[PDB]
Amino acid sequence: ELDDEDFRCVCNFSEPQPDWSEAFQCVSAVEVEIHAGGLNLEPFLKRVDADADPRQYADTVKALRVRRLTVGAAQVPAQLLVGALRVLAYSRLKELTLEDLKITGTMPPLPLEATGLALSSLRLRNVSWATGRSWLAELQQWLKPGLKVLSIAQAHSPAFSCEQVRAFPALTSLDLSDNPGLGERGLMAALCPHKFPAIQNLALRNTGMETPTGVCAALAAAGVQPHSLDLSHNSLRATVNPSAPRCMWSSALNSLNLSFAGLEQVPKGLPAKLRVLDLSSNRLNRAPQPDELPEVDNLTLDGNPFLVPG
Repeated sequence: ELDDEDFRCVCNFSEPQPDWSEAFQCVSAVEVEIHAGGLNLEPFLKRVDADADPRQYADTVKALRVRRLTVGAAQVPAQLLVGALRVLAYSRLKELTLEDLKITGTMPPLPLEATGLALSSLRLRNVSWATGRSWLAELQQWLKPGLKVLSIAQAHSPAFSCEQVRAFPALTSLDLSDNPGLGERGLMAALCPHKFPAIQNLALRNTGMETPTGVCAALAAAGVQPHSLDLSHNSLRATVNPSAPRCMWSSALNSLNLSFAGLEQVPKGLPAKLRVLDLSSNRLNRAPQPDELPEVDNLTLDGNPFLVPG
């Protein structure tokens, strides 16, 4: 129905003919989600097809403290989803989240200038599109340049056309977690070069990769200098497998996470400088030799087979 305790919403639906009208209960709330449970929004056409600024559907959102939006079950044609994006451009919204959708149709070109919105931390999970090879680039046309955080999880044909993608001036973080099929090569063809110029925190979790050395080379090969870096869910190994004449580790690279993995012994290509190094829940063997350890700063360790006896 619509349960909220003075700080959220849900609008958990499922019925064969959703009476969305109750939605207005959780208006002007900061956090808000709109479930739908395997819905087909293809007969739902109205209203948004005379969408922008009238004398009725425009100033109602001149200031509507809804900063965090989630829309996680429906199936939206692109002809309208963009509509929802456009109206909100007026409003005060920052984080947008699509989850388990399926965009159909084909996305329309934009008339005037940047009618888009100042999205802050746009996230994506299991969302499928139309012109699959190019969905971000097309979607960018309705986002304001100011973007801080990108999380992209799940897909079908992971790739995107990193060639008409524009700017990303300040994409601070970047999360490509939960894509068990990205890989070190898929990675280089993920973060387009001379694009994503400024990347601080950087999550690359369960993307099904192996050794760090490849990642060291791949980021240098690409064109990024990360700060934090998360790998907390891969099948990691330990070798000198080609190549590493001197793995050009990104100097100012900092906080590294290697928790929860098939980590056998500590690998190679570990820069001697960090800030924080997490590593719990591993399958390790005693020694902290310089042959198997860079100078830490502070290592949180709560799992591991060191805290084993019992």
